[PDB]
Amino acid sequence: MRYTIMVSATASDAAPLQFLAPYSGCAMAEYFRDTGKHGLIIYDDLSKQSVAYRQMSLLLRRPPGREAFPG
Amino acid sequence: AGYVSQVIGPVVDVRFDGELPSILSSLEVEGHSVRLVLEVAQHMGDNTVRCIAMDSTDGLVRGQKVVDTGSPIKVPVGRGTLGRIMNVIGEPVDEQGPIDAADIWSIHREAPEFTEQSTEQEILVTGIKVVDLLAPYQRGGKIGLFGGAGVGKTVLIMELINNVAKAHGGFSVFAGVGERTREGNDLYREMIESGVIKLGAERGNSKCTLVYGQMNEPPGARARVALTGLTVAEYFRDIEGQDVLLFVDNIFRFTQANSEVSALLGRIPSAVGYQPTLATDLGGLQERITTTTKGSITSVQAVYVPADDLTDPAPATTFAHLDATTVLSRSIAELGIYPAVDPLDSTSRMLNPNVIGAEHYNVARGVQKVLQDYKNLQDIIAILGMDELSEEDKLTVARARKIQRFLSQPFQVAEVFTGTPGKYVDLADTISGFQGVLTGKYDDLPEMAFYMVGDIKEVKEKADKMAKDIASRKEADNKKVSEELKDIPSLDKLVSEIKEVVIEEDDGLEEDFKAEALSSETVVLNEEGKSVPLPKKN
Repeated sequence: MRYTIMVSATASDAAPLQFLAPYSGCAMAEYFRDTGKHGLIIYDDLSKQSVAYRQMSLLLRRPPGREAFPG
Repeated sequence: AGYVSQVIGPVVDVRFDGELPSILSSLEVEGHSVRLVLEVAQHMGDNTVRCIAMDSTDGLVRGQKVVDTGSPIKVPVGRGTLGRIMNVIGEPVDEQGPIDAADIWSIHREAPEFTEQSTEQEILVTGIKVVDLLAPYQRGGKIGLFGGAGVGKTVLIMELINNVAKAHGGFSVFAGVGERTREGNDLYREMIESGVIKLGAERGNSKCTLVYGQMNEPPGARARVALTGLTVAEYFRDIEGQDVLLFVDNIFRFTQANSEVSALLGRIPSAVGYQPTLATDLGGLQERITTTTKGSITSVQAVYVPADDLTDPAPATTFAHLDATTVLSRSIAELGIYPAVDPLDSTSRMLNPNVIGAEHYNVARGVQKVLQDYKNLQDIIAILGMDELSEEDKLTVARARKIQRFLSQPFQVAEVFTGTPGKYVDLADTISGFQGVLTGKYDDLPEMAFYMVGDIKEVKEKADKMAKDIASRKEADNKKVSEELKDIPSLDKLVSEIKEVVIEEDDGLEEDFKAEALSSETVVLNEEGKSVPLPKKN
């Protein structure tokens, strides 16, 4: 933990908050990339992010594509 | 003159109180962190057009001013774009200044009309032996490239760029449609070292324009970046009058991006899930790649087959346009054969004797027969034995193995890191060189004499040198020198070899750091627009 950040958008969190957590974890990890150091980002279940984003899009009545996912 | 009405993801509706822009016109959003270009997709009614954005729409406000450019996306074309990297809307992303535009052309264009078409059908000579014999390239054709990683696809791309520029005098455009930026940077830097892209004052001696739409670009930007590659190649065809190569890197990602912009525009998806306009989204692009009376565009476009399913509608619609396939294989690549064109899997529509002639046709038809009969007996050799079968079946094995070697060729763009010079092999020298191996004028020569050579005048000059080599191995001798204390130290003497590595307990983690104080109060904007704390009760 002296080298690790943990961004945690768990199951009870809102689907907007699980959609934005890989992006907000990446921005925290992009700090080390942009200042010359090296980063290791792990998006554990990126397939669970896309399910959270499909939830927001079908509820915003955006037109669904394959497996009801957005364009 | 128009203002932003709706922002739904990458799809912007803007509203014009005057005259509407035409469909496919380009709109620029006034006042935004990046230059945002919208392309008009439809006229919705009630003075609204629906647009697909070429960049991110985050930070876009309803009522933002939107200027109609009066035209589609206009990109710089000409010789000044050679050796430059350009994005979909024509901006330089290679960080080398502005693009010297000979003209600025609309990227939307009808295909050349029926009278402008060439009724003739002829070979684009490539200087690659396995491509000019077994799967010839039609001038003005579309060629599917079934490569991958490590089969030498990029050095085959740069060799097509090299030989078409050197022999036929035509330039190349590389349209990278939805490419990874790590791989698009790899192609840029390998084109710089191999000489097909030059930087600086000798920029004009470059042979290839790179038109890049990366994966992180929105689906509208990737769907139009192959038409930006068309438009650069159409200037060389119609104004310069050249035989242009166009590389649409992954034509499947063109399909995939156009399928996303139909899904975002609310269109009902077709069979398996592509856009309803799949055959006219492809056919609009593929029909501008043709031969006119001025010059030609030949397209070598990489084909991905989804789920290894050739009957999927994205390859099946693509293969209706394709005039040749070049399949690059790993099995051919691990035999040291470069280029790794599979001599049996690679097909051409140009390979029939009414268009290449019967003396070319029977050579390629005979060469493929020899290689086919050799590779269906490879569960006869390993099961039974090599010297088991007949002498004629061994005559094919000796003839096929020095044909399978002779399809190799050293490349002129690869010589800066391989040492072996490049060999442009002419068409008549390819046919006449393979007549002889087919009949048996070279059955006495070794198989590795037929390896990485130009033509049959160089197979004799390789068997001469290797055969003599046995005359020049009695020059010196070969045994052991000073078993393991010649210059092999002790292991504890090698621990004191090791150089100083300074390890800091400090991380150096506050180099140039702002360290803003963030307060956990909720800050909102009141009705003046003034930043204020959030009011207390609902």
